[PDB]
Amino acid sequence: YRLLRQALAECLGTLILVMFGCGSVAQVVLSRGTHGGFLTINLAFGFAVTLAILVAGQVSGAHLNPAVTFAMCFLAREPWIKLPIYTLAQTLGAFLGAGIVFGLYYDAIWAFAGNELVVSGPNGTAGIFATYPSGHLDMVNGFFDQFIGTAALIVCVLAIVDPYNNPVPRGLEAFTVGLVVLVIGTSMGFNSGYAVNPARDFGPRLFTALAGWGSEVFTTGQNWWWVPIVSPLLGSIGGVFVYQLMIGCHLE
Amino acid sequence: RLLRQALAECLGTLILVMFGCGSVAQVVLSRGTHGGFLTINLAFGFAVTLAILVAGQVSGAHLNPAVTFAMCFLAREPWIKLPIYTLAQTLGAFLGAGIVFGLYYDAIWAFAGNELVVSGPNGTAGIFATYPSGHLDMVNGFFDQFIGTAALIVCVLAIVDPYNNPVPRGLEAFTVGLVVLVIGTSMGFNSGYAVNPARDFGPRLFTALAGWGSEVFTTGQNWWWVPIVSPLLGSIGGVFVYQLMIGCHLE
Amino acid sequence: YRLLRQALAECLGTLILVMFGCGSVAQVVLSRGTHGGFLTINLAFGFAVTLAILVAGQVSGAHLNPAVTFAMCFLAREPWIKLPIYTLAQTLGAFLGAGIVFGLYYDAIWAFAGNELVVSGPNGTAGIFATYPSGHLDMVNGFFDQFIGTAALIVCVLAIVDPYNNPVPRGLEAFTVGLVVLVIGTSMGFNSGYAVNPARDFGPRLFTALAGWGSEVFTTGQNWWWVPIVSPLLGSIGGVFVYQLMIGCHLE
Amino acid sequence: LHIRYRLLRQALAECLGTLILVMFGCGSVAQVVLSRGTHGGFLTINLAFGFAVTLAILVAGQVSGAHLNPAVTFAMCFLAREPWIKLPIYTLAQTLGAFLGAGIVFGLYYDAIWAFAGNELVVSGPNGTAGIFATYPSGHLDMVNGFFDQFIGTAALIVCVLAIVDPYNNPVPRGLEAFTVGLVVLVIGTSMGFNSGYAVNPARDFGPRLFTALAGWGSEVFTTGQNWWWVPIVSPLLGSIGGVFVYQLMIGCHLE
Repeated sequence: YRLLRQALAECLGTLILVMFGCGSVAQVVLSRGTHGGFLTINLAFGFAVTLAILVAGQVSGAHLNPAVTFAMCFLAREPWIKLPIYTLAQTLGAFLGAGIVFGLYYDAIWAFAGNELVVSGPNGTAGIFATYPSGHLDMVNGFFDQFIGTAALIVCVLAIVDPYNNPVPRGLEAFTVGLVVLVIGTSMGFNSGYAVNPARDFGPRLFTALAGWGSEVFTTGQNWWWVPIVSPLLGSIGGVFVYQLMIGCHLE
Repeated sequence: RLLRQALAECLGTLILVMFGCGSVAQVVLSRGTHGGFLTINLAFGFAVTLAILVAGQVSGAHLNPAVTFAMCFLAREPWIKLPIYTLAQTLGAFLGAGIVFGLYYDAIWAFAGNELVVSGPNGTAGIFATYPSGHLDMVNGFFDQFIGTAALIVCVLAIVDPYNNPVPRGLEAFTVGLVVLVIGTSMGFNSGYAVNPARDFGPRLFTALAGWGSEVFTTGQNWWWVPIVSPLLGSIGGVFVYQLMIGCHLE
Repeated sequence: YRLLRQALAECLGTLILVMFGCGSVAQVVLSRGTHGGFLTINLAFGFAVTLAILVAGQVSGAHLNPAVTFAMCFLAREPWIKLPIYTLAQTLGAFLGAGIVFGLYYDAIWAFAGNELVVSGPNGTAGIFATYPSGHLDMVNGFFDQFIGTAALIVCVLAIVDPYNNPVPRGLEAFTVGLVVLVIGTSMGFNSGYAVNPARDFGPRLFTALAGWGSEVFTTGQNWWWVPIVSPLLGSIGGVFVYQLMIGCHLE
Repeated sequence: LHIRYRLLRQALAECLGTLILVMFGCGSVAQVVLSRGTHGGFLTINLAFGFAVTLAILVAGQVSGAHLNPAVTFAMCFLAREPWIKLPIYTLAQTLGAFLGAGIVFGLYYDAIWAFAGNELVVSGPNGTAGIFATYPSGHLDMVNGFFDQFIGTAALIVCVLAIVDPYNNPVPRGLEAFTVGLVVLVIGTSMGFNSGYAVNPARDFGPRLFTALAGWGSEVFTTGQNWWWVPIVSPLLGSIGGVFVYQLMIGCHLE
């Protein structure tokens, strides 16, 4: 089964970036403003994407993003049956990567607020794994940020992949995709890292429900959990239209 | 054909302005909490690399009216491209600053209550365009843009020089973004890519119509014209410097 | 004797890595919160690996790690005789690299606590060279960070050196390995730099015993000194199985 | 408009290359020094200096080999890879360009530098502004301690440079050799005890120091720190010899 081989590569790729990325957030969150700021969170996530792509680049294409996989299906570059397989493989591996981080910081997480796990607040530990609405990050505000963030990510990715353009040698394509993740995190109002990945958000959030935080991770922030899963999907369609009209449809 | 290349210049300049100006908004609105000047220069330096890779294979990825002027001076490109690319670069820096305002509309208005102030402690107009500082008046600021733009042109010309060994695709993009980051850290401008006439005037024109009024044009003793003339003069100066020392002797 | 030439390049490679890395740790520790934080420590160690690999890559293969060398031998890629030779060459050079750092910072190190050398505590200078347990980094907790960190390092290394994949050009394999070192330090709870290298730990620790810190560097932390050696060796086996199960055995 | 002489084209490339790194590198130092703890720490000083060397090598790489360092040219001639006549031509073309590079920096920050201490230019101290261009001893950086840092710093730089340039090795693609050399500058500044950037360059040290003598600071820049001025010139020269022997014995001599 050729499809089975590519699912394993996608599962391992998302495991690397989530474990390396969410682990960096834990150091900043748990050690309050001592072991780093926001630049280290965005730098770690950006570099972890480069390593994740390099590990699984030659097997499954190194999408590691349901929005990226959706865009390729929308452009008929890949079969439509590769979306359910990749999405399942990408979510399983962000769940496993988040489980590793919980094992490493088990003692510090439980002692953040005494002996009780708090989903949201001043001493909130659930923000290590999944994004949450801040003071100026309402659903109407949050939906716009992820739409623009994913649209810019798709535009840059489609430029490198484009067969009409000269084939970029292997090695420099991975760094370019990791550069978009770093710039997007610095620009858009999201201090969690790689906020435009549906699989990086649902997986760790699903783990947080069974880790001990309860079901309040799904019924808080005015049911915010579905926003980082639907809006990134829409931005992938917009990014395809933006790129094709300006550049793609006229290349030869 | 010229319409296809002009479309890639608008999208390329939209990427760097939207990415670069978003980082400046984070620092200004969150005073000394989300980072400092290192993140502003790093984001602008990296956004230039992404813009060049997106539109490099179509139009050449100038993204700078000073760079386009220098290319036309050496007869590398037809002189008709200078007005075409300048319009394409300015229109797209105007649009790139419109997305940034949309992202931070609620935070920008609440910075000084419920009104927009051009300059001062609670000044939100400096996110999009550069304004004089205490030690950065018109006379002082004129020479910073002249020297900064000449340094950018000298470094760029060595990269795209056909006499030298051809550079692999992508590697050229990163080092052009290196110059942007280094110039920002060296010269006394804390906004990023302060040597681009299109990135400066484009967002500045938006703020005039966005609600800041015409005070953005009559502040700092009418500073708005300096970020346009000075980089244009610096590009000519940097062309002579490269041709005298390295250019004309390359054979 | 080709084996003699390969051992010399390993000693020089580890000398570059330890001297450049421990020098930044000494700069940060001695100037308490004045010359930067842990971002400089991880960046200096990450970039030092790139230089070390570039210098000795074409002679010894640029292992610079007893755990990485163990993984190659376990995969039947290199003879088992190369393991004892490289391990001694890697340890000798971390011992020498730490000696240069002591010479450069002789006056500043002794002035930390007046005219005395203290292994650990507030005025502790022995943590510049080796790694010591923290409050949340006990023997049980600290063991798994080395196992998890080394497994991730082995997986990334194995992916970029696989013969069945596209041969990565020279000068980009060095950068990729340096990226792993920088990311691992940022994510995992070790603020010393390249904590997943057995030679980087045993070498400098053996130096501090003879430099004047005494034998207390071995008896402190309930005999912690053997953890940074055994655990990365075990993680190399675990890292080999993880990569071979998902990607290694399904390449052909 | 053709020089048509190889020894003169290379000298002009060394002057423009060293002008780029000194102007770009010292500008970041001026921002950090003048704005006390506001525009960044020591990471930006070493990051900008590391990237400035990368840009300078790409500009002059194909014309003169992009040494931009009298210690690198000294090591190249020591191995009989270049004629000995290039040492005075390159050193003069490297010191000239660091002098002009520091002239631009003083022009841009003229108002801030003069107002730093009032209306006088103090070489060293609390309100010191002469450290932007040159390097001066710190509290624990006496003449003996300072000498050792320059020797180890230059020895490590030559070893890394010799590995990339090595003809017997695989030819590194153009544009990546420049990046590796800029990496060494960034790591050396962070590791060794020098918060000025690229402190192992004889041309980057004497040039801006000589300009400081005429700019208004005076001749105290030469007689301060127990005549510290000659150390950043002689010790890197000795370190380059040590770096050559370290690389040749361990790697170079055994390559066939």
